[PDB]
Amino acid sequence: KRFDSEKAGDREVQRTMLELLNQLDGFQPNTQVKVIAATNRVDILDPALLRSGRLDRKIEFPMPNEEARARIMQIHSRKMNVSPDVNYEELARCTDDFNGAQCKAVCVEAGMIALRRGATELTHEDYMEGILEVQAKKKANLQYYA
Amino acid sequence: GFDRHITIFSPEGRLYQVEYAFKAINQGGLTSVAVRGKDCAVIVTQKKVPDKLLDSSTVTHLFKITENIGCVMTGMTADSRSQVQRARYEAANWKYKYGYEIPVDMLCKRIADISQVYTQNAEMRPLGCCMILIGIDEEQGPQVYKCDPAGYYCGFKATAAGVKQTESTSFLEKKVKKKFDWTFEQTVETAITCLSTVLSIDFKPSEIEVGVVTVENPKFRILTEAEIDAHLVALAER
Amino acid sequence: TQNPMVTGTSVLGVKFEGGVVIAADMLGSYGSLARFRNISRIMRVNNSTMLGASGDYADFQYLKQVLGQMVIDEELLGDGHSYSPRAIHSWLTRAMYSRRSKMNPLWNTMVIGGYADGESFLGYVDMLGVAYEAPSLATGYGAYLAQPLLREVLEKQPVLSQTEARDLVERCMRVLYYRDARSYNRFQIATVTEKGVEIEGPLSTETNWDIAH
Amino acid sequence: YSFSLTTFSPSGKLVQIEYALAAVAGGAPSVGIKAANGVVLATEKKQKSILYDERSVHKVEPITKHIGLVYSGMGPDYRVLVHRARKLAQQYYLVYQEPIPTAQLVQRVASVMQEYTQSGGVRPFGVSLLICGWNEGRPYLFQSDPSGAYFAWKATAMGKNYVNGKTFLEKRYNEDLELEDAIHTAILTLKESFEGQMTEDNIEVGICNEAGFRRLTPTEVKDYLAAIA
Amino acid sequence: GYDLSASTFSPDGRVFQVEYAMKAVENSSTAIGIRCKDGVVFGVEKLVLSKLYEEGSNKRLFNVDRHVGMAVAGLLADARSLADIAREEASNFRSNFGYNIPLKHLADRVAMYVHAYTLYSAVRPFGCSFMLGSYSVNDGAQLYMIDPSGVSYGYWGCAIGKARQAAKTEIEKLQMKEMTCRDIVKEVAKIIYIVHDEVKDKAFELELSWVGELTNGRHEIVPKDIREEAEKYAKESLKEEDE
Amino acid sequence: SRRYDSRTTIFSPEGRLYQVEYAMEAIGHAGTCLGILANDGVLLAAERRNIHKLLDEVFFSEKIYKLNEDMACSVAGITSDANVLTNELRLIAQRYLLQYQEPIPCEQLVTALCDIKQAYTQFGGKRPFGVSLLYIGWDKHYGFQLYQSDPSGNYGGWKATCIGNNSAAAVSMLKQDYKEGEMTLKSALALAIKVLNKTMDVSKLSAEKVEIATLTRENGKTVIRVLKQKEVEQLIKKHEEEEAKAEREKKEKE
Amino acid sequence: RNQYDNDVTVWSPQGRIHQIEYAMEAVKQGSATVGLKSKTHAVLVALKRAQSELAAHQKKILHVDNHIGISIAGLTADARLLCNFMRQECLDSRFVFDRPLPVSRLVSLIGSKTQIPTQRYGRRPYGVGLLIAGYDDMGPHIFQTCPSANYFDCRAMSIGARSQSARTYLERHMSEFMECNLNELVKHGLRALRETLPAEQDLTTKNVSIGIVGKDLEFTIYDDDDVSPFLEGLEER
Amino acid sequence: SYDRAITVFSPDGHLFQVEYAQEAVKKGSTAVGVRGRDIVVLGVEKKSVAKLQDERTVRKICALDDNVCMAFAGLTADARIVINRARVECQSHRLTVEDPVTVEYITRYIASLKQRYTQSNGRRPFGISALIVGFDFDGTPRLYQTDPSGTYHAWKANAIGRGAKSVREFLEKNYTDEAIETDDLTIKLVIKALLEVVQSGGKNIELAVMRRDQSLKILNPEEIEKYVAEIEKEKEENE
Amino acid sequence: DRGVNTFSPEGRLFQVEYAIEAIKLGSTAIGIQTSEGVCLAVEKRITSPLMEPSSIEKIVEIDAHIGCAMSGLIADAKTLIDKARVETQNHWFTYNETMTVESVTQAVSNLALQFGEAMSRPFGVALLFGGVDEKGPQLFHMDPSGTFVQCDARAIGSASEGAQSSLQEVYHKSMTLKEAIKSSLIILKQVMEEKLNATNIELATVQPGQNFHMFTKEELEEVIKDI
Repeated sequence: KRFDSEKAGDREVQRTMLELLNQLDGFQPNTQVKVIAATNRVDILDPALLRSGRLDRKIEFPMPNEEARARIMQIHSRKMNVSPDVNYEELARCTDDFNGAQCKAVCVEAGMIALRRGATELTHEDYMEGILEVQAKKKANLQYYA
Repeated sequence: GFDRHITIFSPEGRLYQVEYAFKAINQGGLTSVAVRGKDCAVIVTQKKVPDKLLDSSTVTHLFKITENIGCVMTGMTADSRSQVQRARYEAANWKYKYGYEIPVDMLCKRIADISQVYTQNAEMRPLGCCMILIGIDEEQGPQVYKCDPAGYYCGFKATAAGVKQTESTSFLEKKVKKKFDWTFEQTVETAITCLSTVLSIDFKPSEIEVGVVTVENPKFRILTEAEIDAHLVALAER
Repeated sequence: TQNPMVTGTSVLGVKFEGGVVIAADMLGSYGSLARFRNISRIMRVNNSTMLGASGDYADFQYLKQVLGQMVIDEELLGDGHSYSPRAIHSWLTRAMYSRRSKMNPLWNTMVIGGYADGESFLGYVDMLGVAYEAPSLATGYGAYLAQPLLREVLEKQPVLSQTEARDLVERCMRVLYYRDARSYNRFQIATVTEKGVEIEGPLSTETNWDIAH
Repeated sequence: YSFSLTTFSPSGKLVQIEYALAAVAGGAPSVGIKAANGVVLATEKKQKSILYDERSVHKVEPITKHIGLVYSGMGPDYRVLVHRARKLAQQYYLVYQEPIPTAQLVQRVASVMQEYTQSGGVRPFGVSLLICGWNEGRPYLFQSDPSGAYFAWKATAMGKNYVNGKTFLEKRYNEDLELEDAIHTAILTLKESFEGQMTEDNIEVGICNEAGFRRLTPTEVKDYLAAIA
Repeated sequence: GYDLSASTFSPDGRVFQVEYAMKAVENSSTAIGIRCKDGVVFGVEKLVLSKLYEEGSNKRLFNVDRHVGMAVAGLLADARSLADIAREEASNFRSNFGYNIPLKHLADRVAMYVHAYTLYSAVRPFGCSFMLGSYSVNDGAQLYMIDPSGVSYGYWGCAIGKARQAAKTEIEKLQMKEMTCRDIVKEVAKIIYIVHDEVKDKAFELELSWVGELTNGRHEIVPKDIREEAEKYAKESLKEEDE
Repeated sequence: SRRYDSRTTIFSPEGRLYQVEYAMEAIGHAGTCLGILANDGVLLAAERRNIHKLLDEVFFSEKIYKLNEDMACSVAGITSDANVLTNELRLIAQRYLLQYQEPIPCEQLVTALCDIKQAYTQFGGKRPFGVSLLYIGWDKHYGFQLYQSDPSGNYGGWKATCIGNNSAAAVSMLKQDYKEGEMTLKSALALAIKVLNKTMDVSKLSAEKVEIATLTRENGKTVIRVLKQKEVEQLIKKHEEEEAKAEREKKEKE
Repeated sequence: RNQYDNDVTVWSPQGRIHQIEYAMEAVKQGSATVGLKSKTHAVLVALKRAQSELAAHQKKILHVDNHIGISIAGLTADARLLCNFMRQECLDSRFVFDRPLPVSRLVSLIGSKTQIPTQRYGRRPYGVGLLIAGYDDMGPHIFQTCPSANYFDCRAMSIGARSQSARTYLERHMSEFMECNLNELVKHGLRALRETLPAEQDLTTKNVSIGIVGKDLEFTIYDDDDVSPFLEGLEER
Repeated sequence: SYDRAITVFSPDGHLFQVEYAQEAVKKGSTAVGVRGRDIVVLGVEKKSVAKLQDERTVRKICALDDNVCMAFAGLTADARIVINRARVECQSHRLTVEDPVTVEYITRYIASLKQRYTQSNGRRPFGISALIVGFDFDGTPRLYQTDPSGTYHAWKANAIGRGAKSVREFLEKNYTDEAIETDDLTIKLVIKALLEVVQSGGKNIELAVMRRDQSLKILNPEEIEKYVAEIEKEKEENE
Repeated sequence: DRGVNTFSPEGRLFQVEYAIEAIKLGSTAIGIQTSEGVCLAVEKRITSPLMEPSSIEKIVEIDAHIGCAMSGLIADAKTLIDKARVETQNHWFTYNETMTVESVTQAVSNLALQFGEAMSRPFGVALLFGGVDEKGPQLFHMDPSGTFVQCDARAIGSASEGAQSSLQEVYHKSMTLKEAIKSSLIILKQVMEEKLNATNIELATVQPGQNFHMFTKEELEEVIKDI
């Protein structure tokens, strides 16, 4: 977003953004070139860039639900030597807010965990360990909990 | 250091959270206008019901503080209702304690003092609503007052609140430069046409609320759709 | 309430085999100054419980409001649980014991009637906090000259049929009117059975003054 | 909160009180001049439109039949402080059936300001007060500060151009003035900084003499303005 | 102006933590309420998160009083707290004044409680928005909605939760003011099923209720037969739309 | 866990109380005050920061207050905090008088006020009183006494001391030229005058820029009197004469 | 993330309370327990953990009344405080009304209590999850209370570390539930715990606690040798 | 009603604010304390007493009762608070039980107060260390040292303050029955311990002593000078 | 993080665990329970020869049938000990019987998380309550978390890990109290920072019989000679 400053500002990037704005929707219509942008933070973007006519279909990508997470697990496990006993629904329920890559990382780290021993299997223990090591939960000695 | 809570005095004064309360009042989205004539006081306010699912009878910014005092609220609606309940409680307590109806000036002084306490203390926020009180005083005639979230409560001959506060104030200023001795119909028409001109809208009887107090009938009355339509039709014909 | 001023009078209660029947005058007296002749001193606590007081009517009405609010809250819960007549009896015992202990008595004496789980219940909560469960109860001045009949009939036949309980309560109320200075020739009978609670309006017992002349 | 929001800076200054002083200095001009037989408190009461009924909110308020008070700074803070001053005067009267001395009233208002400087969840009052009084047979003019410090003044000014007003008062002020002459001096000092034609309504003045403090009506202020034009 | 307290105004004069409470509100499944001519009908798209729970294990429809029933959406803990608050408000009103609390007054009181919590920084705004519904012979059928900011507005048909806009369009496609509750129940079931997102949530249960003249101004859960009939109506409507 | 707390009463990485010492240096910036003990009585001089021409004279003092019959104090730092502290001192002294039917000893009153100071420096989040007090009093236990208390709640008994602006230079001078078992009030006044001169060199000690209060005993009563402008002018004139004589002697020797 | 997760009164920009989520995480780290209900019974089975192998395994099943028990997972001190609260509420109900407190209302009281320190500044959620197994006039009841103060009425449930495997087993065998004797019910609970257990370990008397309530059976806790009869019939994976 | 947690654990398990209180202690003037056969001696560094300062009002040694005395090291205001509270508690103990306090009892009370302040809400620790020296009813010398953290130990010889470490090592050496046979020898030991840190003796020294159940007695500067002079004589005899 | 009652993303009060960190800084206490009684031997860290060793009170008597060995912060320990003694005496007064070790340990532990903004921080002390009650000798370990558990043999303090490994290597269920004391002193000497001299350790014993007894210098010297 642009701002008013009396000492310094991001004027060059603002100018480039203005050129992009005019190219998207300005004096000269360009109806043959389609534009798809992608971002992680629309609270940062300038209002003039989100207006309709510049970027009108403002799609929002959600955190995958349980079924979405299971499907991502399967998509990234299709090419591995998958055991026939894998409760991908259990894995999705365990994931609990794994957003994007996180599920692919679960699959990859399950493969790594299998590779330690060396085998052709995951048996939904390698995936359990992969989920454990992708949660990135810092080590603790909380074994004193009831 | 901290323009996050009121009690900091950014280093030239400038109570930024109180200014932000005013900005919230504007952000409410609606506009209200208040005028006073020789014997009458009127408060019109834009009425927006963008659903057709809303009752449209509960969407009202006109409240009856007491039988003889009315008010129009602008800004955050929850804060508006809270301040309206506080005003009603203060009026009832004044009647119980002193034995006569609370004057409009005293009521606005009470609510303004409460808002001043909010701005003085850091725990609270200055609730972002603008109150415009209307009443008939036994000696001062049609008192019209306006309290704001900073604690300012000046009394007005004609004022406005909301997004178009400045334009409404300018229009009422122009009108009151000349022949401010307004009859009941003249002052109602002045308020309605001020709102219409400022909003660049031809008002149906639906999307406005009008509240009136007159010396002959010192009871805050919310004009019905039929009466609002009669006034609007007369305005259009003239 | 250290001073009882507008009070009811005796309240009877008897246990029908498949229910309970309580009776209470419709009189509110000010010590030989019957003022309110149409007050109902029996309330329907819930579908299976009923209350009848024989003391200060203001305190009875306060108990009515609080008990009604509590049962209303239970119904709001909507969890399939209903206050048993025994539960209401215990709550009243505790509340009036607390009032007694703090020396702010609820000047009342309530018969609790109820019928839950095929079992009829009859209790005698009262001012100080003493509670009971008897086949027949008579709160108030009417104990002395109504409990005899109920107790003797029950002892010679523990289980009473519907008409037996009905006319026994009728006779007890008749003798109460005969020999109670603060009685009234119009009362209510509330009967609780498996089909709920039913209050039989303003009944008026017939008398016999042949011995006058 | 219970933790004070006015704390000493690494340089040993209360920046919160300094900022309250800045807020005061940004307020409307006001002048107080004590004559030989009375005191005058004048102030700028300019509104932002003729819509504002300049007869409901009074810039100069009486606190007792011999004490008046004007301010420079925040209007709401002035309102709360004048209410507290009235309550303090009434408490003093009730305890001692005698109108509160001006020195005592300013002392107690200053204590209120100090305890709002020290207390936990609060803000220093953004006003400076200009109490005037006629206790005993002498006139008193006191300036109370957001810091809670009170100074006795022969004549002073506080507001936008308070330094210029104080210089003007030093040049124009003498101990031998008389009330009707000190009123002239006060209105002239206000004119020294007033931006626009000084109408009898956009200015307010209050005198305090043997009869007691009273806020001059717009008619009397008009007559003084005509004599001063 | 940060967003870490409700006592802080944004530079725009916008309390951000209340908006975050509303954001939490529009994450619960859905709750519609339609005010017919002779009653109010509530329906909730109660998402059975797991098959381990029992039907009715997370009731989002509470009986605030004999004649008042609320449907909540958002944080269930906050919703239960607000339900308890409304219950005690109704009880206190009845004990003090001696008659059933008007729905408008109860809604105003609870909304002012919500505002009390959205004012200060020592507490946080409620993370749930609720709808209140009642019917009385002398006051008609009333439906109100109160949000985390404490804004009580009357409605003829309202929707809260995720698909509130879709439910609003579906409700607008009705002549609510002239229908009867016995049919508005079927319409509400249809609206719930239409706005439900099968591919996104899959498992699903419909929790209905009404308060109307047929209930003598008393809030009750819909009888099992009526609920099953309404569910069948919604299923057949979906089948017809697919065909 | 508050973001606005400011943690007034915490310790620092080193055991150094930041708020207390910021108050100390506020005292240092504040106006100068000093006190001198003497076998016949005690005195207390004080620079005046109210030297404005339009500023009226309504009280008998501005830096100096009276606590009870035989005791006065002088404040340096913040005027409002000083006013509240003086009110509390009067309350403490009169409570002791009500309780024991005799005037509070000077050390006892100083200890009470310093207990309040320490309470403010340890409890709560309230900022400390940025005020330093110089007490001059008399009591039947040690006669004339002079005490000096700081914002930290620490007090010390002195024969001669100074607080406020240039207090370090003033105390160094007093250390150089103060005599223990000597220096009656006359020489004490002269010493205070010369110390104030060399402490306020910027201004040549105009009689209106300083206030002197003298506590003495007469016929069993304690008299606390603020020296009038006449007496202050006489003292300043005497010091100027002495300084000129000393300069002439030095030049003649050279 | 970092500025929205220090207080329970701070809403994250996503409409989430990270302190509530963290308390739920504490419950998850707590040890594994499985509650499950039948037509006329309710069984809690808890896998106790030993902090040190010389130390006795921490007990996890607690009485609340003659008809209520709780399996705790999370901060033991908070668990004990909630247990005291349930005990006091049950005693108060049995004092006022000569009846057992309905579990449906005891859990509502717990929910309100645990929600109270979630709106206020400077207070924290009770870092303990509960499986409340009780029996009232409406049959058996299994409830799951969590630090968020949201309580679920579960046909069967599992909480604690690695409780999701028990959840899968219970999902599979709900149909078998509700129509099996008490012995089979306890066997199902033990099977769920064994599912939670790692393949290296197995259930044993020192490791398992079994709370059982039902019609004409006051809540009884079996531990140590009292649990052996239920493990004898249990088969091997 | 401030109600703020002032002292809390650091991630490594330390109470940094009581540690800062201990630093406030270490930056205070040294106070040495020794106990002999029938005398407990308690010296302290005057720490630059001005010619104009009445030495009576500086009281780094205060008598809590007839049989208990307290040497200070830290913040003087906290000194006064703790000493006054200890005196009140000692009188209360005399009330409740018709016996004088024991040095151990008073030390325990001071430690309990320090712990209360270290783990109470809105209260910073007492940045002071104290040396409680006295005699019990049985007539036994006793010396205790209390830290700001509420830990109190019984010692044979302490030195708390700036030169705490150096004086403690010096006392660890050359402290024996032969060196504490007589009251004069014990005073010599204390004065030497003080001299080991205070650059100039006599001026920067203040001794108090307590014989067996008689009273507290503050050695006058002339007596201190005499002791220092004969210490110098003994030193020059050695060399 | 800011506040004493904030949970970590992993599920962690932050203050209980900083208290655990504080415990790991204290002297090493070792408690053993056997059929013949309970032994409690605690290192007594003497920093200077001038410190009276007898004044380091790390083993205390909760009652005639319960002793407590404290590690971590001894002043917080003392507060908890006072609370435990008051609770035991209250229970005796009300019921005319003796607190069970389990009951007294849980009563003390229920005071471990009672801080907020009363206590402002958790107690940074780990306690070993060794007692004898109706069900024989019992040793309970409590930690700042308020979680108490009865152990056959526990070692708290700085050398907790090594001490407990040695306690595993040596301890057996069917041992005598004399050998329990023997092994405890061997382990304490092994983990001792200086030489074990019978004046830098406290030893105590609670038997089904004679009350809680703190070994005198003579008995300590005899045992230390035996090792």
